[PDB]
Amino acid sequence: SSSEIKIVRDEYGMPHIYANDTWHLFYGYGYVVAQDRLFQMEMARRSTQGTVAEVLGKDFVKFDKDIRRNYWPDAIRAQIAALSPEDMSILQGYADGMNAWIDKVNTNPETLLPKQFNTFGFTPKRWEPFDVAMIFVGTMANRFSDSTSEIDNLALLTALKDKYGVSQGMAVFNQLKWLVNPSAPTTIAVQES
Amino acid sequence: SNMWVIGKSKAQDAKAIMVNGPQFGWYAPAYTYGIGLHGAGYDVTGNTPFAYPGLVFGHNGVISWGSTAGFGDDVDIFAERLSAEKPGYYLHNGKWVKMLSREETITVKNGQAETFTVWRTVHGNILQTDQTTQTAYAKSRAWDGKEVASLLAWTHQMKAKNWQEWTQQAAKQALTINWYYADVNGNIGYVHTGAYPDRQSGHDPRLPVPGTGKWDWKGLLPFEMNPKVYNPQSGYIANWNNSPQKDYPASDLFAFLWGGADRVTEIDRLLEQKPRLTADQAWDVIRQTSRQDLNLRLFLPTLQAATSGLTQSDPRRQLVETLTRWDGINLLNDDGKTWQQPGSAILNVWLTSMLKRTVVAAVPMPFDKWYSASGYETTQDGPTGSLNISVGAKILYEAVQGDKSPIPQAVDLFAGKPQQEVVLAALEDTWETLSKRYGNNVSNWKTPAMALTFRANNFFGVPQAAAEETRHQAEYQNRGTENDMIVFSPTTSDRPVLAWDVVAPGQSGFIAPDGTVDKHYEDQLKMYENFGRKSLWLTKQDVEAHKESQEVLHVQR
Ligand SMILES: [Ca+2]
Repeated sequence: SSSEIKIVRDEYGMPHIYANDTWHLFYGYGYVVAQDRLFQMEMARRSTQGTVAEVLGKDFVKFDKDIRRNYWPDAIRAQIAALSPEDMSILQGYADGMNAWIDKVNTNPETLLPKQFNTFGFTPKRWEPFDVAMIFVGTMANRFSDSTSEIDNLALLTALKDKYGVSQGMAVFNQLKWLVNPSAPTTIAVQES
Repeated sequence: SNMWVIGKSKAQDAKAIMVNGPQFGWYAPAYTYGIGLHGAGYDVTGNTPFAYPGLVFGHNGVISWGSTAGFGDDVDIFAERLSAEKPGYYLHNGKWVKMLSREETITVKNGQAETFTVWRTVHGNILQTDQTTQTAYAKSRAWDGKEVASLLAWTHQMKAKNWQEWTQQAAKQALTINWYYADVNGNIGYVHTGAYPDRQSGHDPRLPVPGTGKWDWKGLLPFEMNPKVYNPQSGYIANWNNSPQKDYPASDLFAFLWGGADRVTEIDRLLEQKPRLTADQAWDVIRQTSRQDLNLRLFLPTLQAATSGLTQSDPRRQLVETLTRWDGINLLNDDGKTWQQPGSAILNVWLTSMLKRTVVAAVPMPFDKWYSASGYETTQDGPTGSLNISVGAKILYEAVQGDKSPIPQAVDLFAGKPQQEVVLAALEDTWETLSKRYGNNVSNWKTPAMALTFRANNFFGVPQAAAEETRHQAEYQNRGTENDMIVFSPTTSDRPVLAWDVVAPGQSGFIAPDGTVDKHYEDQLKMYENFGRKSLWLTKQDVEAHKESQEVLHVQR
């Protein structure tokens, strides 16, 4: 069946999803993630959207403001809105899957609620495709592809010009923060390109 | 984050071997998530950070893939021109253009709520403003508006069956990331992926540009420009966040450089050493590189030359002889707390002293603090990520190369003194410092080993577990957060593919309301520590053969 989602866990607990379509396949994935890592995922959702001070307090206000200032939510929603129905299924499947398991947890919290929700004094909320996309955007795009120190480099360069004069300041800048160094060990051999 | 891919000509008893060690810090519950997906065109196994829809590490029975951070320059800062009068406007292509703005309310548990405004221009969100210059800085990313497409390219690549299909997906990944390929036929490939700006002539990408119009990127460079190799003449692909190719410019971070001193050399040395490598030998490079001191190799020749005319009773000569006798591999003593050899402690003190006399001295305060680190960092919990060669140390390496270095030495870092004299003075400092704490008998120096901590707070500094959930490993290992190995066409099996991984502490982070920990909460922790690994299953018969449970759902959209 097309309605059927079979979940097989191995000897390490690693889940394997058997499904006939995209929505059913990602639903399965979402469901086991909510089983295994709900508190982690929930905290990762608040970290990536700047909503930590709500449940954690005063100490996270600066964190929250810094997260929010580094993105444009509306630009993310517009990319979601432009997806094709097959692409959209992946994200919707996933959020739906998770929600399925959050509903059981919130229905029977005496046995299903992750201990840490009790510790931290809050409960899980339902997810939407925007939430799933923000997990990737916030921890892959902002962690490993958002690197610059250009304003700081300019400050440094200004200090070198005040020390060695204009031309000399610039040549020292190139000794400390060169653009390229032709002796750097490379992944692709020079014969290749 | 390291990777080594071994092709047909270098592989022994297989056609292709892929070993990946993505380095993201050590966390509890695991940074990555193990998952197999069978249906709707997908047939994959692997693990991936934060259970993203697409698997960063894994295989589909035909091809295997992996990644390492790219570090290309894909972000530039635009100095936006504001008017004192007419506010929330900026000058662009001779017109006063209005900024996008949004108000935000920060709700606070047990405190007052707080609201602020976020501003945006054609160039990107505003970072900071200087109302004295009447300048605002907008951060411009080459991947702005391709965030969602990057995620989907990472998902659709799981279905590729060849290089041709695989690179069609690589072309849509817009973040600065290295992508790696291996297949059942022994083919191996590499792509430095990402969206890179087509800059205006004379644009120095290390420093801000005016955002008034003339400095605006021309667009993005085509994918034909992205460094890539397919079936390299060497028979292998190695990376440890080093330069992809000759003359490729790195990130503009002051603290990031691609120079002659690079930790990828440690991997190359080992892969060139044996004509062919088996899977166990390929796995084994994780153990060696985990334990290797990164500075030994770079500065031993320098220290040897400087102490060559010294007497045996000279303590500064003694210290160099200790290092000469050492292979650079750190091993714990029986006590589980100290290192067998004092080499790393010696190099750490020496290098700090050398930096203070050379690089630090040439830079004005407080920019001098950027170059003073030796790269031996740590606290009680050990390093937060990988060990690398510090920026100061890469700059000092070029200086000690003299004229063999391609980097023009505008200021002589040795400030008119012969090199040997600065080296010997730093060695005297080393001896004075270390002898004071450990005594004069270098042979009984019991130096502190670095440790490993699986942190309860995620990389942002936000709790993702209770504080008590924090795990500790005695030996610090400079390796992946997870390690995965894929072996194509073993001669050893009937199976066309073999794959292994380790996801510590475990698969599950579940703790029941009563304090009952899942069965799979920490069953991979000891395996991690002793360089062990678990089998990754793909086919139905393997999955069936190893099943521990089944759950069937009947759902309709
Ligand atoms: Ca830049």
